[PDB]
Amino acid sequence: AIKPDMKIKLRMEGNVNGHHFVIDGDGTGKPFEGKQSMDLEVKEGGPLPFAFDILTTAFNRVFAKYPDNIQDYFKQSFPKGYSWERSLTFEDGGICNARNDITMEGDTFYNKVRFYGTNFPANGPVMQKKTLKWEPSTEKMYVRDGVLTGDVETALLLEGNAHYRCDFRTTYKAKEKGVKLPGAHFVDHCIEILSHDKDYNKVKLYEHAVAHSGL
Repeated sequence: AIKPDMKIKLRMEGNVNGHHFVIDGDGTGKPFEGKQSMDLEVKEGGPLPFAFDILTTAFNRVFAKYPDNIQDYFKQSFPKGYSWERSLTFEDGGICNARNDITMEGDTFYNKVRFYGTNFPANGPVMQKKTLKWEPSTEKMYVRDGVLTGDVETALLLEGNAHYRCDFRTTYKAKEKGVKLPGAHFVDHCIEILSHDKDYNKVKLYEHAVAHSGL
């Protein structure tokens, strides 16, 4: 069902601290290598009055290198596809809820992303655009009450030698009942903005992910 080379199409609608936006994306990826890259364009609501870095994890764990000895819930979820819901809890009270419904049509993944942020202090690094990047992290994958859950404790690097900490919890659901849940495992991941324009209206985003058993 999943080819070595797949295309990505995206539309995100969202609101952060009452600021509405629409962002489209177009990319490609190698699902078996665990690599994806995409071109994002802000279509409505630009220039965004907050840190683009808070959105970038919302922009598909199908693009993760799974070893033979871990059940790949994401590749086995196609062709019908899967959804996730995610909460982002920042150390200064900032909260985001994001969701993605992922479908496949031929060689293309379609992504319907919704992203809601609130409670970002006006004086903080998100609304003042002081963020520099996400630090690489390990996602803890396990089952909670019959649902595949993933946790991440990570941080944004800020200007001036500081980190801004964020906890992610993500729930994953296949559309097909019957897709067996995997055992617990880890996903190492790195996400980078490769290029941007002045106000992050156009952004090239890269993500690489590798699943492992912690050895």
